[PDB]
Amino acid sequence: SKIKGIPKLDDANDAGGKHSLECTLILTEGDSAKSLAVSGLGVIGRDRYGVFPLRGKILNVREASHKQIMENAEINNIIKIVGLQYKKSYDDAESLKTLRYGKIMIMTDQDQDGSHIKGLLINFIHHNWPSLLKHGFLEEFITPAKEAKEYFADMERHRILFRYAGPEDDAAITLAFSKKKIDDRKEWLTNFMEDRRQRRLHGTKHLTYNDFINKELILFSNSDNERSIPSLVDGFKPGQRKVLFTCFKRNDKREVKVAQLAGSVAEMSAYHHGEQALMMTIVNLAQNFVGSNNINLLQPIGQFGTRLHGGKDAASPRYIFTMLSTLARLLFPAVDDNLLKFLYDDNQRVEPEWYIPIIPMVLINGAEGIGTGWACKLPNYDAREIVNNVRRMLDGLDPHPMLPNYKNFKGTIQELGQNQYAVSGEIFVVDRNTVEITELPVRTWTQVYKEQVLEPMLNGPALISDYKEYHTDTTVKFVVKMTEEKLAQAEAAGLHKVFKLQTTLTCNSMVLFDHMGCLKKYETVQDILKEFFDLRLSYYGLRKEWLVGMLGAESTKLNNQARFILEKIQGKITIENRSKKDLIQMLVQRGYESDPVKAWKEAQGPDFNYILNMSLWSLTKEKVEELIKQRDAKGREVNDLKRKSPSDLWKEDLAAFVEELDKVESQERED
Amino acid sequence: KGIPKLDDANDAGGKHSLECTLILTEGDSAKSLAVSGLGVIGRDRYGVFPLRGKILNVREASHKQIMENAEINNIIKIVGLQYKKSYDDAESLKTLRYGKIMIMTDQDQDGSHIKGLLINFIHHNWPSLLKHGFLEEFITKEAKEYFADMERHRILFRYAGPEDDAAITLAFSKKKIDDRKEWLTNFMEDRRQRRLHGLKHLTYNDFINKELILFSNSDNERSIPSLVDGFKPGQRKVLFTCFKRNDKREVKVAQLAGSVAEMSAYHHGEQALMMTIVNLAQNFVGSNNINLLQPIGQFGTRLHGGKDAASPRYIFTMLSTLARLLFPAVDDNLLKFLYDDNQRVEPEWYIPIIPMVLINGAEGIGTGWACKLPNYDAREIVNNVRRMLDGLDPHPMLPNYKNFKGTIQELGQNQYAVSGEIFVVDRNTVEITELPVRTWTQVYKEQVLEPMLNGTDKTPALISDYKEYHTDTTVKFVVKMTEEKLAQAEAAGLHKVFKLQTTLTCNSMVLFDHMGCLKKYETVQDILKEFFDLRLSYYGLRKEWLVGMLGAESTKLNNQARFILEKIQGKITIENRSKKDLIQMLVQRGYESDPVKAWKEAQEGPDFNYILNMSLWSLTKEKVEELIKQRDAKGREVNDLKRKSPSDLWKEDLAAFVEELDKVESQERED
DNA sequence: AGCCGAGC
DNA sequence: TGCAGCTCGGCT
DNA sequence: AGCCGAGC
DNA sequence: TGCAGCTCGGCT
Ligand SMILES: COc1cc([C@@H]2c3cc4c(cc3[C@@H](O[C@@H]3O[C@@H]5CO[C@@H](C)O[C@H]5[C@H](O)[C@H]3O)[C@H]3COC(=O)[C@H]23)OCO4)cc(OC)c1O
Ligand SMILES: COc1cc([C@@H]2c3cc4c(cc3[C@@H](O[C@@H]3O[C@@H]5CO[C@@H](C)O[C@H]5[C@H](O)[C@H]3O)[C@H]3COC(=O)[C@H]23)OCO4)cc(OC)c1O
Ligand SMILES: [Mg+2]
Ligand SMILES: [Mg+2]
Ligand SMILES: [Mg+2]
Ligand SMILES: [Mg+2]
Ligand SMILES: [Mg+2]
Ligand SMILES: [Mg+2]
Repeated sequence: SKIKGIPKLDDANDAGGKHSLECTLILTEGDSAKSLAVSGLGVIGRDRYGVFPLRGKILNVREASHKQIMENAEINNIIKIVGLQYKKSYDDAESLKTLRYGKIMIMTDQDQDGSHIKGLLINFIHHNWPSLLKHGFLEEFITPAKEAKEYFADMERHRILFRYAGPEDDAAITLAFSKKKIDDRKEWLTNFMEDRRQRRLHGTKHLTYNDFINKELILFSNSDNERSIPSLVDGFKPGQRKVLFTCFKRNDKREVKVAQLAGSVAEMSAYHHGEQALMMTIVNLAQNFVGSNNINLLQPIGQFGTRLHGGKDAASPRYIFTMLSTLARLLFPAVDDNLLKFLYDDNQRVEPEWYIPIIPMVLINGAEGIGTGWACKLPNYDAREIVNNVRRMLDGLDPHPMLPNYKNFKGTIQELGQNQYAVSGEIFVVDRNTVEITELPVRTWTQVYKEQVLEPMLNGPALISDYKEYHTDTTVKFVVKMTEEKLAQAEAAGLHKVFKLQTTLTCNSMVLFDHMGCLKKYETVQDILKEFFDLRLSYYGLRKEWLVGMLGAESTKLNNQARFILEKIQGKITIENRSKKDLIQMLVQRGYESDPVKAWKEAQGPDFNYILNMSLWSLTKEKVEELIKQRDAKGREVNDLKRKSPSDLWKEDLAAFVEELDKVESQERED
Repeated sequence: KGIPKLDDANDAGGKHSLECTLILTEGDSAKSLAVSGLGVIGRDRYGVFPLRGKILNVREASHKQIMENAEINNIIKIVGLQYKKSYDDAESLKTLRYGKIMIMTDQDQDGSHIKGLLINFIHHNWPSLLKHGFLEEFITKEAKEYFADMERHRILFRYAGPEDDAAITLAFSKKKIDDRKEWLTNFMEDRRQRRLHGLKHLTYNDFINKELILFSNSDNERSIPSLVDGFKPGQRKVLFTCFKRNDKREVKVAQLAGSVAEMSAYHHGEQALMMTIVNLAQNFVGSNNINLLQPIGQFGTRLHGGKDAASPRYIFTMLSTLARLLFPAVDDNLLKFLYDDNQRVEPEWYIPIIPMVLINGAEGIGTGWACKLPNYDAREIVNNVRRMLDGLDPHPMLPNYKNFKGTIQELGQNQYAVSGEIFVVDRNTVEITELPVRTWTQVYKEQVLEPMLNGTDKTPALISDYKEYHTDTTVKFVVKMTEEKLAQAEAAGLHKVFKLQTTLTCNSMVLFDHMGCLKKYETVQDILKEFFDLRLSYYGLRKEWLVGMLGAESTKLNNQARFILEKIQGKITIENRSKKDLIQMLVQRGYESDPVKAWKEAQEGPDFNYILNMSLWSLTKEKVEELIKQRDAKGREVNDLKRKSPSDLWKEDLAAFVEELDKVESQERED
C-alpha cells in the first residue's frame, strides 16, 4: 500500500510493506519543523522514517461531534498514513499487520504549546485505540540544520518512549482532555498553583502518561491561564501589556504599521510567540466600533473592522497603522512607572507585572479570556460613571451600583438580577406594513442579523414581505415590510421578541488574577472596584513618597548648582587651571554635595559632574537669573506636594482624564 | 455562478445584460471599495470581480497557458464571451451577460500596465467588441463619494482606426521588441529635453503612448541597474536605510523592510522589498561574490538556488563589515540625495571604491531592454583599478564566481563555456564534484541523474547507481556505470553527456550611466573605464570636501583654545555679563562665528555657541591641556590630508578593503 | 520550456 | 496577497 | 452548534 | 503559516 493524495507527507520507503512495524511516522509541529527532520534524517533515514507536519493544535476528538471528526482533514490524513481503522482493536500481534507504521514519534517545540500538542495526539490515540498504547505506540523526539543532522545521529539520546502503566494513565489523560472534567481541572490547577507558591516561600528513557500529564502538560495548562486570564489591576493580559509597555517606550508621535509595531514589541519585550497573534492583539486593542472598546488605548488608523462583521473585516496588519490614544498616558501616568515592578527576561528588563491605571480598566473594555479550568468574562462599563464612583469612595461615600454600558449603543441594558442583564436593540412601528430597526443588541453584528434573522423571515413560513438596508459604517437601519395581519400578530407578540432584538448577558465567571498574582473569582464588579480602589489609593501614597524624595533631591541639586554659580560670578570660588583632584577636594571642603539626585536613586568618590558639566553660558546674566527662578520653583514644587494628600493627587489625575475624554469623544462624533 | 470572488450584477444574464457593467478591480481590497461604493442600488447594473495583479499576455502565449489560465477563464465565464466568435452585428451581442467592462486599478504605473493587459486581451480575441465601446475605466466611505459622482470618474476607451491597432501591438507583441526600444528611446530623449527646458474619451493610441509608456519607462528605471553602484533603486533604498540605521545587532528581514519603506519612501508592496533584501544577503555559490548584507538564518542554498529560503519574518540580517569599506561614509557628503514629498531619501547613486556592478552580476528585465552581467573577481578588479591609477591598461577579465571550482573559458566575444567537474575514479565509477554555475544540486539530481538512472519514455538509462555526499555548500555525486557505458560516455565527452557544461552569453549589458541615460556596453572594460573616471574625480571632490571641513574644524578648535586660554588668564570674563554684551565683546576681540556651521552653509547673527556651550570642566587643568592637544592634532590632520592625492586616498581605501576581505573570507572558510 | 527578479 | 483548521470555558 | 481571543 | 498566478528580454 502507498499514500497518493497527501502532498505534505514524506512516506518511509518501507511503510506499508513487510517491515511496516519497524517504520516510524514522525509528526512535527509545523512545516518548518518537518524540513529540519527531513534534513536530519538524510538519505539513510528515508527508509524507516516517515515525516508529516501538523498545523498546530489537533482536534480534541474526545466528545467532538461525529461530523467535526469525520471532516477533520488532519486526523483523516494521520489515519490514512498509518492505516488505522476506527473501532478496530489492536491487541493481537496479528491485528498489527494491517498498519503501515509501527509507531508514531511526536516532534514539537520543547515549550508549553508543544506539550499541548503532544497531549492532544496522545488523547487522539487513547480515545480511539487504547489497545495501541499498551504496545508502546507513541514516542517523542526532544530538542533543546547541521544541528539537525547531529540530533538525528544521536537519536537514541533524544528519543523518549511513552509508557502505559495502569488506570492512573487513563485517569490523567481524561482529566486533561474530557469536557466532563472541568471541575477536576480547576482542582488540579488549584493544587499546582498552591504547591508552587509554597515552593517559592522556600526553595528515564520512558515516561508514563500520568507523569507526562501531571508534570509536563500541567505547565501548559497553567501558562494558558497566565496568558489568557486578565489582571484585575490593569485589565491586561501579558501580551496586551507588552504591547502597551512598548508603545510607551517608543512614544510614537506619528502612526506606525501594525506589523512593524508587532516586530518592535517582540524585540523590546521578549514576547516569545508568533508575531501574527501579537498583530491580532494590537488590532483588538485599537477597535472602536459598537460593542468593542469603550476606551481604545491604541488608535485604529485604517480599516480595523466594523460592526458589520464584528471586526472580522479588518484589513491586513501590513496595511494598517496605529499609535497611542492621547488618553493612554492620562490613564497610565508615566510618573507611576517608577512604582512598578518591571520583569526580566534573560537579563533584559521588559514589561511590569502590572500597570496601575487611575481607574479600573478591567471594567472599561470588558476583560475576556479562555484558559484551562477557568475562563473570564466581564462586560464594558461607563468610564464617567466609574470616575464618579471613585470620587464618591474618595469622599467616604458609598459607590452607586453600576450597570454595563457600551459606548455608542443606542439600545437598552436592564438588570434582571445579580450579574444578569437583558440587552435590547431598537425596533419601532412606522405605519401599518412597516417596522424600522435602528439598533441591534450589543455584539450582534449587522451582516449576521441580516443572514440569520431577516433572510429566514423573508424566505424559508415567511413572516415579512421585504426589507431594505440603510446602514452606515457605525449605525444600523433596517426597514421591514409586512402585511397588517402579520405585523399585528408580530406586534401582539413582542416585536423585540419576534425580531430577535433581545439577548441575555450573564456574568458568573469574573475570574481575574489579583495584585499578588493569585487567581480569584469575583462575585460582583463592586468587589472588583473596591479591591482596585484600595490598591490604587495605596499607590498614590507611594507616588507621593516617591515624588517628595525625588523633587527634594532635585531641589538640593539646584541649590548646589545655584550656590556654585553665585559664588563663581562673585569671585568667591575659581576653578580656572585647577587640577581635577584639587577641584574635587575643594568642593568637598566647602560643603558642596555629591550629585543629590544620583545619591537618592541609589539609596532606593563624590560626584560634582552635575555642577561642572554646566555650560559657560551658565555664568552669564540671563542664565543666572533663570537658574535662581528654577531653583525657587523646585522648592515651591516640593512644598506644594508635601501639603497634598494622595486623594488630592488622584483627583487631579481624574480631572485631567475627564477633560481629554470629553475632547476626544466630541471630536469623534464630529468625524 | 460557482465563482467565489464574483459579486454578479443582479440583472447579469437577463434581458438587461448589455446595460450591465462588470467592474474588474486591482486585487480583492479594491473590490471591497467598489462593492461598498455601489451601495444597494448599484448591485443591479454593476458586477465586481477582482484581478490578482498582472494578467496573462495572451497575444503570443501558448494554447496550454491560455487554456489553463484560471483568471482569464473566470472573466470569460462571467462576461459570457466565447473564443473565435465575432461580435459585429446586434444579434451576436445577445449572448453576453455584461455589455461593458469597467477597469478599476490604482492610479499608478502598474495599474496602467494592467489596463493595458486587459485591453490587449480583448483586442486580441475580440477586436470587434472594441469598435462598439466595450471597455472603460474608473479613475480615482470615500468610495460611495466616487460612485455618486460616477460620470466624472468614468473614462471610455475609443477605437479610432489602425493606429489604435499598431499601438496595442507595439506594446504587447513579442515581435515588436525593437519597436519598443525605439518607442522608449524617443520617450527618454524627449523627456530629457524638457528637463532642460520646461514641463471623456481616450483612444487606445493615446492610452498606450501617453499612459502605458510611463509604466514601460518606470519598469526600466526599477529593473535596470546603474553602472555607478550596481544597484536598482529598491536595492539602493535598502542600503541607504541600513547605513542610516547603523544596526550593531541583527534585525528581522520583515522589520528591516518596514523600516526601509518609511525611511526611504518606497512606494511598493513590502513583500517585494523583503525578497530584495534576501537576494542582497545570499552567499551561496552562484549568488553574490560579495554580499553586502549578512544572511543570519536560512536565506537559501545552492541545493535549491535559494528557493529554500525561510520566511522573511523568521530570518535576520545586518550590514557586512565590507559594506562601509566599499561605500565609505565620508563620500555620502558628495552624493545627490533625492527628495520624495519633502522627505530626503536615498541618493541617485552611491559611488563605491570599485565597480560593484561587476562584482555581483547586475541583472534585470525591463521593457525594451534587459540587463545581464556575470560575476567578476573582487581582487582582480582591485588590481585592475590599481593598474589604471598607475596609468597602465587594465588586463582583460573573465567572469569569476566565488567558491566556484570549475572553469570558465572564453569562446568568443561575450561568450563563455562554464564547466563543472567530473572525473573517472575506476572503470565503473565517476565522481562529480562541481556543477556549472547556476545549476542547482536538487535540479541537477532530478533532471539529469534520475533520468540517467531510470531511463525515460524517450531516453535509455546510462548509469546503474548514484550516491550523494553533499554539504550545504558543496557538491559530491558518486556514480556507478558498467564498463561499456562509461567507455561510451568518455568517447562522447563526460562533461557533455553529464550536462556539466553550459554557455554564458552576455550581449545585453545594458545599464544607466552616471547621467541616468540608458546605455549598452560591449565589454566590461568599457564599464570599468567609465566607472574609473567617475570614481577618480569623486576622490578629488572628497579631498576638496575634507580640506574645507578639517580646515573649519581647525579654526573652531583654534577659537575654543583661545577663549579658554584668555579666560584662565583673566584676559576675559563672562561672569554676570548679559548675552548681548558678551556677544559684542567676542566680536570685538575677533573671535570667529562658528566656522564649521559657516562652512557647511557655504556649501549651498554671530554664532558663539560652540564656545559658550563648552562645560565648566573646560576651564580646568587637564581639560585645558587636552584641548591644546586636540587643537594641535587637528592642525596636523589638515596637513596630513593635504599631502595626500586623490589617488593616495583611493589606494588607502583599497588596502583597507582587501585586508577585511581576506579576514572575512578566511573566517567563512573556517565556519 | 523555463530561469532570472522587481513588481502586481 | 488572501485564505483556512484547531484549543480552552461559559453561555446560548 | 458557535462566539469570544491568545495561542499553535 | 505556507501556498500559488502573472510581466518583461535574452538566452538555455
Ligand atoms: C499553513 O501552515 C501552517 C499553519 C499553522 C496555523 C494554521 C492552520 C490552519 C489554518 C490557518 C492557520 C494560521 O492561523 C491563522 O493565522 C492568521 C494570521 O493572521 C491573522 C490576521 O488571522 C489569523 C488566523 O486567525 C489564523 O487562523 C497559522 C498562523 O500561525 C499558526 O500557527 C497557524 O487553516 C487551515 O489550518 C501552523 C503551522 O505550524 C505550526 C503551519 O506550518
Ligand atoms: C491573493 O490575493 C491577491 C494576490 C496578488 C499576487 C499573487 C497572485 C497569485 C498567486 C500569488 C500572488 C502573490 O505573489 C507571491 O507573493 C509572494 C510573497 O512573498 C514572497 C516571499 O514570495 C512572493 C511570490 O513570489 C509571489 O508569487 C501576491 C503578493 O503581492 C501580489 O500582488 C501577488 O498565486 C495565484 O495567483 C495580487 C492581488 O491584488 C493586487 C491580490 O488581491
Ligand atoms: Mg513554540
Ligand atoms: Mg474587548
Ligand atoms: Mg499600486
Ligand atoms: Mg545576481
Ligand atoms: Mg467547546
Ligand atoms: Mg517569455
